[PDB]
Amino acid sequence: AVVKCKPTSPGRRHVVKVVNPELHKGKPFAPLLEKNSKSGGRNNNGRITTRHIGGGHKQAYRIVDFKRNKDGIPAVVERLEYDPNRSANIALVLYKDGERRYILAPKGLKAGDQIQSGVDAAIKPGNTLPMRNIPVGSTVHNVEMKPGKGGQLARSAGTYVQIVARDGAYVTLRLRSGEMRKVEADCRATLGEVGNAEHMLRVLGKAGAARWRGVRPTVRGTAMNPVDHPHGGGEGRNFGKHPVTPWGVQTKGKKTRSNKRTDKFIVRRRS
Amino acid sequence: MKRTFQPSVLKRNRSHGFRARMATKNGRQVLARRRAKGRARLTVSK
RNA sequence: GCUUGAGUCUCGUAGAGGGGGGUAGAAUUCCAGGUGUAGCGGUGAAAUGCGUAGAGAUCUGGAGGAAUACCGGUGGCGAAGGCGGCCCCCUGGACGAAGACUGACGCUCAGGUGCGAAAGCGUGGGGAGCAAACAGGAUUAGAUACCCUGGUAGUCCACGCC
RNA sequence: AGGACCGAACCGACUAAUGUCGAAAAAUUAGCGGAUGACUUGUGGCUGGGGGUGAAAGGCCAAUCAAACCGGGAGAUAGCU
RNA sequence: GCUCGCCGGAAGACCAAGGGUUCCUGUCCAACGUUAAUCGGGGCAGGGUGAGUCGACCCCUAAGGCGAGGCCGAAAGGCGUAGUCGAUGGGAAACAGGUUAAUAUUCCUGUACUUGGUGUUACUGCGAAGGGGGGACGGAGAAGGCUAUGUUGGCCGGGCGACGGUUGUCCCGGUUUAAGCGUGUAGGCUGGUUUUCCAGGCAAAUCCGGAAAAUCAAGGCUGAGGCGUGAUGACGAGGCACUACGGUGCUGAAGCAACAAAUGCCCUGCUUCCAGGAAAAGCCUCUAAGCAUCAGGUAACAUCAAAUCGUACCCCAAACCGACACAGGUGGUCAGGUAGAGAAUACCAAGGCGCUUGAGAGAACUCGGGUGAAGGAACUAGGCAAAAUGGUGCCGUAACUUCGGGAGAAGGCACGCUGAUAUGUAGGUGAGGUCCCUCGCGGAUGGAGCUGAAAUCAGUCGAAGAUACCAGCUGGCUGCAACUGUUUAUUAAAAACACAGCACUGUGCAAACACGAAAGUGGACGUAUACGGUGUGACGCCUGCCCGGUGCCGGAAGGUUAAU
RNA sequence: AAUUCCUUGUCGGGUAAGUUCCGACCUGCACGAAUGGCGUAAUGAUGGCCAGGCUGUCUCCACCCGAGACUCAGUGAAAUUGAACUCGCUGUGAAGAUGCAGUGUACCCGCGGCAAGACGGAAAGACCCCGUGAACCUUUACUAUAGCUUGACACUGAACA
RNA sequence: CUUUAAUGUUUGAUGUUCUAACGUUGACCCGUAAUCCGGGUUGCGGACAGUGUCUGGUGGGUAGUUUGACUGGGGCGGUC
RNA sequence: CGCGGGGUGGAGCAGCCUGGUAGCUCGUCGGGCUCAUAACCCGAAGGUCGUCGGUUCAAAUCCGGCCCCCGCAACCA
Ligand SMILES: *C(=O)[C@H](CCSC)NC=O
Repeated sequence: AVVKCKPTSPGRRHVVKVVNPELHKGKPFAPLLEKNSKSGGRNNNGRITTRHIGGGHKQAYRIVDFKRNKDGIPAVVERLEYDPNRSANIALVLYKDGERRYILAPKGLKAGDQIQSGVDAAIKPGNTLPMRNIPVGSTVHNVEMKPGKGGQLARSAGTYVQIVARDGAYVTLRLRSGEMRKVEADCRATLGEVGNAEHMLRVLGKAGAARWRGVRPTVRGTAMNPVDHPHGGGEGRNFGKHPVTPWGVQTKGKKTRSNKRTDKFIVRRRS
Repeated sequence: MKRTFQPSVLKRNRSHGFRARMATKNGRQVLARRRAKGRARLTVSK
């Protein structure tokens, strides 16, 4: 729900808090958590590898299973859960044999819904199946690349992968970014489309918002002096060079698609 | 303002310690030199 | 009080009436491959453009978005605007039949409310074709027009405004 | 609810005066700005010299910075004083 | 020693940190103190720091460090697993009184508590680097109930008072009490219990988790404070007694009620909100490899141990940092009375100081301020400096607008004191009595006492009643920037930067990018509604034309074209 | 106009008086549509102009209360300084003279003051130039190089179309 | 000599398949309670990718330096 | 103070670069189609190639003086 807060104070006049009334009003399943100390974007050497990362609220990591390695065992989604890590609010699911777990939540999935992980399961939003027995032309998510890696694609809110066709042994997929790639039929695709689609409607209104999430401010290149950035200097922002990354590499039109060990996979590159 | 030598014996001994110098490569040669000059107080402590 | 006003119930009839969810075929375009080759396309004429890096044409497969040939009718429904491939679900109004029932419960209505083609506007997707603005080539005394070749918004979808 | 207002502790440092061999190698005095926040702060760690860090001034890196300090090249070189 | 004055959210009292005997006592005056000095943080000499309960060491971890093998690297060496270190974190247990020149939650007296060892008796199955619960947690906000604590009164003790009144509704001092134990309330949380079964928790399982049955409606967990005990005890004003005239011995009344009230406690609560808020061990408990005449565990009891280091003093400063006995800086805790909303401020209490050069003079001038005739920005680069407004309730308030605001817009009225309404109201709190009872810290009822706004009316004092400290100058046109914010510490605080939003582009995960000779990491245990780069900078209306040049991307037939 | 050189452009408003300011006219030396254009309530220790209020800022200051300054006693620096019996003036002069010439004036020596000179003291001028000096920074300055990227040889083989 | 044609033969460029090199930040097991690592089964790619050497291009991201003189001051202009 | 390019019918440009041949649109004269102009269709005339000298078979061309024009100069403490 695009719930806009009224314009009381400046900064508050452009806030869109897409809140949710279906999550559990309380602290989550304690056994399925583990600490998560952000390193602020620094490697072992200690030098800032990635810029704009520092500060932010402390978070606790909920170990979410993507593999779904339990065939023929019924499960029930007891309650939804807000996640500090993903954009996809995970759902606390209880397997009917006495073991609770966390998994991404599909579209119209509500509390108390029944699912099952395996080849035996029929078609219903949230069911996971080894891609072969899935209606060729459906919509899935959390597809594994390596059959056993766990889960690799479309894991964020509102995303979905369309299965084109199963020719031979490789499944032709279609990502949201239009890059159709061939992956073997041995993987596991969870049917449906990732829930909480109104995530991309959420604006943060204030500057302090992006900061308590964890993102440090970005210092533009036309402001930095020539000694610290390729662009820079000049009396009145005398810009006039070619836009590059702060390390010389040209941006705004430069294919760094340098893989070659996976071009056999990619069929149709970004349209 | 705030003068620049805050007294903290821990940090005085963490990165200036006998066990701190004698640990790494460079540190030992340093301790070699202070002995080499014949200085009494190698790296000040208690 | 009554009944020739109005309204209602029982059984049936026709229908592009509206909304929501799927599905179907041809055609256009595009991607890839096989065959094959100097023109294709366009116009009153011509040129831009496309083409020997091998198009168009042709065969096969695949991915698409939009609108539904014939049925189609000064034919139908609705308050008007407007709405047509088929199927499912929810659902509205009109009409007929033989009776019963309440018994003037009505007509219109400033203010007020709602609906309301297209175009346009906001958020987020979709994007085949078509196509303002725009560009090039022509016409022209000049052509920011009529023509043609390309082509963005938009056109389509869900929620709102006008 | 609030990067909300007034305003102390707290922190910062816009104006004027005094000071400039000062009380102080940038402070005090009388007023200011913020003060539930992008807040401040104690204890303790990590990133180091052609490198660190930077809400980006070529500022900051032990009163020292368009390339720190210390030792070694080195009694460097000077058509100069 | 007697007066005066200063701070009193400190210039007071205690700790961490860090200094290292600066603490106390006796003695000395050259050198140190910006003056003298029989004085002292100076010199010489002697003494002092007492712990099972405080901190630390110790058990256990976080950021992160080291790190046998390992991957890798000219060498040095780098990263990293098992492990092992590392608090500002979590984990067992004590308070009051008295004493010393200097120390005491440590000494002494009194009253209590905790973890382990061996042994005794009676029962019972116990047992891991393994599993589970707990530990274990965010921000803000409102509310109920109490305490620390204050005040009045009562009572006890003393006085009735050097200038007028003062045996009375007068005045002064005191009215203090913990840890532990028992009870276990206000309040909050949660449905207990019994039976059976199970692809679950790397295995096991009675522990947890799950699904069906069953009986009944509570049981249990947790919990400040009060009340009793602690305590016919300690302490206690004032007397009683000797002076080395510094102080010591002895004795000892009252010791309660009531109201008000914390940021402290219940609360490591409750409601709500979203940015979604450690880990491990101690503890309780189940079993594995197994061991059962055993070994161990549970309960009661006796006895023993609880080591080592620090403990002095300074601790918002003459003892730390600043070369100084320096108008600077330094984290945390306790923090009274009146006025006041208040931790502001002003005056005081406890307590501590008068800043380690003074005595005269009152000249110019400088500096910090007080006041002013008439005028009131004519000053000047410019209203800079000063001056003025300044509080509470209420009335009223425009252009504009994103419909939040603008706004405390501007501009105004009433404010002291006394009495009355009413021997101090509304409100708040609330004993005794009475009744009931699933009998306790109970529920209604009842109203003494106590505390105490404000409104109205009348009268009166002064020039003035937010009389002081404290405490906005207001409005109009307009550029720039959106705004809060950040910045050249030590000459520039803005129009510069950041900024939410927007746009392009790169990226299919061993992702691009980045640090790194490599390994390994960050990106992210994220994955196209995601991450990285660049550019502009909210919102609203828009964002035109040029692909010649440069760069980038696509297409590559052909020409040129290195090594081989 | 944070942009307009010429320039105090032109007309009007405010003031007795307006090189600033406000609103427009376009002749834009040399605005311009994300190195964004035009408006913008709210906000602002921001830049500029105007009115009121209030005042010593000013016409023109005056008095007063303190801390220094002054004296006395104790303690006791500092930058600077070749040597000094250390006057003005006219002229000359390495070109503005305390020091030379001419000339007038002037008892020797303190203190309280005030700042015209000693081209006063403090900074081996930071301004300009020179030095076949240095250092960072830019690029279609010269030459290399990390990285990225092309291909060949090697680790690297065997079949058929 | 040219145009062509069957074959023997000598090398090369493509297309596809295969498995042993190799990769494997796929699953699992053991060392071992150990997300490092090694090896073993199996799966997925595949003589690619990656790395060494030679070499062409790009290349201020980085580094070493040059960047004339006279000049009625420098600079602009001019000249040598 | 200099460098670069140019000067071609009435307007303006081709040709120059790399030596033997001077073109196009409008305009001028005029006719035609129209009741009239414009427009249009069509034909012809119109060029000492700024000027002089040199050179070779031939100078618009290759070269050297003079004159005219555009951009930059008209400085900084
Ligand atoms: C010119 O007068 C010159 C300008 C100096 S700017 C640092 N001033 C003094 O030399």
